[PDB]
Amino acid sequence: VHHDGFQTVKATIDWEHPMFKLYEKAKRNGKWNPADIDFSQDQKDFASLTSEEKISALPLVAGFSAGEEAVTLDILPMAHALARQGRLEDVLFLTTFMHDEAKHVEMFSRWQQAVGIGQMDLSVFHNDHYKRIFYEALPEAMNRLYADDSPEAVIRAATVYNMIVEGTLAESGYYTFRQIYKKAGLFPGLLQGIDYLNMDEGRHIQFGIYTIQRIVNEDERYYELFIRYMDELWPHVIGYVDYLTELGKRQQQLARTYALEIDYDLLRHYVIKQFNLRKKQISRTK
Amino acid sequence: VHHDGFQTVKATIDWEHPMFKLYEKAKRNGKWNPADIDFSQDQKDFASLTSEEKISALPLVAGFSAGEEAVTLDILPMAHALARQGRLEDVLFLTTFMHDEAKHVEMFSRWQQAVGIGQMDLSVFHNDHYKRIFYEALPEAMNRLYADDSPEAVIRAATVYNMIVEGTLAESGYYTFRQIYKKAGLFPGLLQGIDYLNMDEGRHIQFGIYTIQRIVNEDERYYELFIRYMDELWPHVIGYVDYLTELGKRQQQLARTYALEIDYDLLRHYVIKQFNLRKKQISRTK
Ligand SMILES: CCCCCCCCCCCCCCCC(=O)O
Ligand SMILES: CCCCCCCCCCCCCCCC(=O)O
Ligand SMILES: [Fe+2]
Ligand SMILES: [Fe+2]
Ligand SMILES: [Fe+2]
Ligand SMILES: [Fe+2]
Ligand SMILES: [Mn+2]
Ligand SMILES: [Mn+2]
Repeated sequence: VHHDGFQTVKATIDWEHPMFKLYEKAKRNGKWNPADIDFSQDQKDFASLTSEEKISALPLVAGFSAGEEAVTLDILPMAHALARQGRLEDVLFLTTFMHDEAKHVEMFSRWQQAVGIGQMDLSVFHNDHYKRIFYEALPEAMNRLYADDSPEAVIRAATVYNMIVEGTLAESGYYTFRQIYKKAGLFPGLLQGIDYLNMDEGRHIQFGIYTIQRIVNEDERYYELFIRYMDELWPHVIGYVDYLTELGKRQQQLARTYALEIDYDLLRHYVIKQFNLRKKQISRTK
Repeated sequence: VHHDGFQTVKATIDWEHPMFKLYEKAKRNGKWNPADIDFSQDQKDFASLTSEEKISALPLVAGFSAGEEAVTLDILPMAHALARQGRLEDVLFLTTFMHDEAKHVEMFSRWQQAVGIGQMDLSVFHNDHYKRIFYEALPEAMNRLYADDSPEAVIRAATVYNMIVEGTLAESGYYTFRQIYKKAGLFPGLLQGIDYLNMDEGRHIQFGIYTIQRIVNEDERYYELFIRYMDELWPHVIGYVDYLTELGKRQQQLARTYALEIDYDLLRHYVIKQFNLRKKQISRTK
């Protein structure tokens, strides 16, 4: 359908819009390029691991590559919905969001190639709960926006994408990886990538908070919706966590070799903390 | 609809894909930030112009702000269509495309704000032909992709967007602006912006060429389609050119003051040359 007119012809960008400001910060702080990361030491590290230590790392990496690829593809309907509502500043920022995700996908894929597992099919580490979230719920919620951009639909999309996938699962995956491998002294290129990634993701979650809050500000009923959509996904969030946790207990060789007490009962609780923390960033009234 | 699996979990990015290579070049060469451009001299220049010299500049600027805003919004359906076909490398590159366009919109809008015409509604310089292209044909062709991603639909979208709007009209607008104001010594910030813009747009047109050619390579019948879609839009392309040309002849004050022989009959022919040149970049057989 036709453009009615154009905001930067009738007027200008809203320079004070929070999403314009977030866009400006993204440009400033979004310069990293995964093509510059030196993965040579990661190649050596991975090779020096035993076969059993080798796999220990793979489930988490499987979750991340899939996850970044899904969020790269699945933001597109949000950008469309907000474009069609005339939210130009949101769209500008979302170009940075989408390009960040592209770099995230690229980074993990480069790591896989470099350490020599690119030819391996890591889908084997996606259990039913992981699939429910990333192969199904996430694309369903986002694609819905093409035909239904109601407040309810937009809140649900931001909840699944920004608050659960990014704000709970991803945030926890950064923590877990850092905790295990930073302590080991392993995979410096990957950790550098994860650090840059974590910085970008700070902006993404702010967009999700802005989007959910601005809808909740129209009508408190929508607060209940937000809490409910969070709770509906929890079982799959924890059901994936348990499955990982449990894999990692069956191959604790990397833990004993590099002698780090991997407290799964501490990661499990970080995931719980993340989830509750995301709830608190939305208020019934603000 | 569900993700079947993920390319960077089953395998890796296709590092040799032409669009992956274009993506890598975009990251390297796409660092500029319109927020860094110094527009202070442009403010002085514009103020020092007479009222009649002032407007001389505005039609072209009106066409560009509208144009950048439209292409920012209207690439989204192409990214969707190619995502859904599993063309991950194209999608990665398209994140750079979309973010470039965001910077383009931002740049013109910053210039308008800086010289003090942000409050002016420049829609008055969009005639019927301009509207036919930018308010109508462009969004129609792109939005079609949501429900019809046939080769015919994808060729038509790339033709209107990449070959006509970018490759013919925009390319000619860069040339025209440089020709007039570079010679005058005016609007250095805007010209710097236009130079950065022109560099980005080199990549955009390569994507359009890749996309049209790869479809034409499946079936030569599609070459005829491409030439025909080009010709269908020409009347609106030249009909906008005439309207500009004609405005610029009625207010030739800026020409006489800054004493530059604005050869409209040379710009008109550049637009003709651009158009024919774009045709030549697609071969019936390649
Ligand atoms: C054993 C502790 C469990 C830790 C949880 C691990 C979660 C794996 C993370 C995969 C999600 C990646 C999604 C990307 C989101 C984004 O890029 O915006
Ligand atoms: C008098 C000579 C006529 C010159 C033609 C002027 C054309 C104005 C250009 C407006 C189009 C801008 C579209 C942006 C395309 C893109 O950013 O990829
Ligand atoms: Fe993200
Ligand atoms: Fe289960
Ligand atoms: Fe472009
Ligand atoms: Fe006409
Ligand atoms: Mn990410
Ligand atoms: Mn542009």
